[PDB]
Amino acid sequence: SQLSTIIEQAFEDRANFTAADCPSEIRQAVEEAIAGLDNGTLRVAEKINGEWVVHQWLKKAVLLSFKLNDNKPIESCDLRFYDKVETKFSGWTEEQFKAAGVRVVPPAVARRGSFQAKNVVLMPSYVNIGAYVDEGTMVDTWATVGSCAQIGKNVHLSGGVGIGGVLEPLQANPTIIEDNCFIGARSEIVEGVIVEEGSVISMGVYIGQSTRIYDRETGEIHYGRVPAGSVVVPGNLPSADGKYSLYAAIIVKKVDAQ
Amino acid sequence: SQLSTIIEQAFEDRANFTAADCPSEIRQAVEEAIAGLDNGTLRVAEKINGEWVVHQWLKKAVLLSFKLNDNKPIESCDLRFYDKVETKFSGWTEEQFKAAGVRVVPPAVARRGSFQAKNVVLMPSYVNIGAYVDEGTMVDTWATVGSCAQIGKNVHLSGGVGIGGVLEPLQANPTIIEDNCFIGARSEIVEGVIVEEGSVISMGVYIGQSTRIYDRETGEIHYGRVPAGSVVVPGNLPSADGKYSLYAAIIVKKVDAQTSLNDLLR
Amino acid sequence: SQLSTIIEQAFEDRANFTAADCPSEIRQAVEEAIAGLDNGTLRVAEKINGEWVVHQWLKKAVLLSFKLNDNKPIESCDLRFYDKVETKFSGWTEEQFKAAGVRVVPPAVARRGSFQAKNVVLMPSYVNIGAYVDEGTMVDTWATVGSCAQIGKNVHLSGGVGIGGVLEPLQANPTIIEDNCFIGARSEIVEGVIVEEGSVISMGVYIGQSTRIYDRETGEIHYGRVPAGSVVVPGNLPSADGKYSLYAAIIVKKVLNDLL
Repeated sequence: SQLSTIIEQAFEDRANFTAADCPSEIRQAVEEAIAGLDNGTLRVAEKINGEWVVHQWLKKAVLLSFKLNDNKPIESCDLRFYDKVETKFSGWTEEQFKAAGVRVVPPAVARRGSFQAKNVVLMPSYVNIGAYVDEGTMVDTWATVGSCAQIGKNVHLSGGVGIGGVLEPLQANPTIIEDNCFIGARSEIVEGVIVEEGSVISMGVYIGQSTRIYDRETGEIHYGRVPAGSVVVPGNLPSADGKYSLYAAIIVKKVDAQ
Repeated sequence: SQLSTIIEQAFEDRANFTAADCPSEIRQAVEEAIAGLDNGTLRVAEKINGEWVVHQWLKKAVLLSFKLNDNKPIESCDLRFYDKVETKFSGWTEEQFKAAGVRVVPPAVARRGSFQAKNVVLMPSYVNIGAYVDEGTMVDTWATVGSCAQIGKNVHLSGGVGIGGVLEPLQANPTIIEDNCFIGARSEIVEGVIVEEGSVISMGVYIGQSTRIYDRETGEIHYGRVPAGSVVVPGNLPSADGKYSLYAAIIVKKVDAQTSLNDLLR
Repeated sequence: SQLSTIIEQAFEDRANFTAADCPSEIRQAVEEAIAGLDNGTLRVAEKINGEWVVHQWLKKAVLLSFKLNDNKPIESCDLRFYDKVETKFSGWTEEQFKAAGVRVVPPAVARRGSFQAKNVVLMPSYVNIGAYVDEGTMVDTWATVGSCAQIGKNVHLSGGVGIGGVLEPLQANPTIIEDNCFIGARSEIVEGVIVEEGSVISMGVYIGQSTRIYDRETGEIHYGRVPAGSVVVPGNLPSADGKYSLYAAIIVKKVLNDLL
């Protein structure tokens, strides 16, 4: 609340600071908020009484962190980069890596301001700022955890899986993968879609806000949400004339914990 | 003009010099064309009076730069590489970065000989040699702009998007994404297909030269070109017997100046 | 020959030594097998008189190298990592690279314990431990060769192609791409499926073990194996009611742009 209030008020008067002219009270709080997102003590969105709630002042902190830091050079011995977001693990000691319990397989990179819990294995992949990856989740090769995405415990994002980042609109739920979910390879969950815990997404399943998700047992079509324990494979739905088919996600069976 | 003619005659005589016994006259000209591709003053393909034109002599210069350079080790502090194409930003000063207006988000890599304009953001991704990326375009995570590809102004290549490189057929227009285009995630536009300005490609759309492109209003089938302002989602077309359907790209709407991504795809 | 038996008995009694209290007989042998997989003299699977055989003790050696090594920091000048598997080309001299005939395009990475043969081109991509990539094969941008996967001679893995890794169950043939195959972009061949030589997979084809493979001329549905010289495109099969269609891989011909 005391830190939260300084962030929100700084965001209201944000057309008055640059990376050069900004009072150090505001830099300290934004730096304080990024640090909290980075070690998981803060999170962009959490589940309160079964509903995911977005904490906008942390999205505002992330935006302010862009406003107040210019691009600086980032140097590999022969490769160079240029960005305003530090990488998460730069300058980390060996004692720090051991303590976090996260395996960062080269060339994996996470942005500072994202959280990975103990026993997360980052294969070559990318985790963007504001994301939270919970204990025991495997991020496989060339997978992407987008900004502010919330990934549950013991989640498997198979290779080439993209979890779409949602930063703006400030009122928007980020993309959420709940506990014990398997996302098959080359799949893409974007635009704030929620996959409820225990689901099994086959390979090649693309789910956005416009993506129709057909329940082949009920015939009902819902959007933006994969119900818990769904087994979702890619398919198509025919048109009225049967001259073409449009893409759809098909729920083919349902399974509780046991 | 004098350089255009110089490259071509040496390309005809490429069977007479190698990376070692190349006259330093030949090495200086390729670097000038490579340098021009890298800062955007030359481009493998440009649009002239509404028609896209390929400058084959620039494809020939790129090929020659492969012949005249051997592989050299490339050193990150603990990871090693080995290639004959320099990366674009090695040795770049902070002043060079500032002036170019390009964000290179680590571990993004572009090869030297490609161009990115101001306000281009390269998320972790690869831009290959001979490609041109114009003002304000977002190249997202694990995207690929292949060799000689031309990406327009204010384009969004979503994550996992592949723009296939076209070098081999010298006479072919490379793959072109025209201005104000959205390419959704895990999509692939290859083999010189053209996407005309203002189009909106949903996730999971693969378009090559062989790919059927179905206009659901007209019944027309296009190849190699997405007409301007098309909204394309992936779909299927039934076979003659209806025992199966084969992959196809479906045009489901057409628009003028209407740009909502998520409601425009429903 | 004597080395294979040392690995297997260490694997059978692996609940009795750790990375700290490990007898040097067992650690010396696991390192010898990792060394051998890296230069191609050993392979997790090879083709013998037309039959592919898996050498399970090499899968067991790979596991032990995970067991016997802790995570260490891995540093680029400004980027840092933390892992127990070393990089393949780390510390390689310029003469070492020249000798191997592999181009490693930055930022491509292979893990130590994997093999790439002459005239293999690694675009930015990943090769996992235990995989074998044979002479003249092109691995394109953001492609993945999973662990123990065997890729044949003169194969093209297009951009974004994933070849699925198989480590456990030990008796499993890994994922195998046979000689002279073209895998189109955004494709995924996983779970030990074999693609027989001369096949052509279009863009956007996903093949796991559960994936239906429809031969549109015979009407027969095959699983887990692509017959040699097949041309495979992505498609759909209708359900009994025709209210929907589900994913399947369709064979449209058997034998470059004219094929698909």
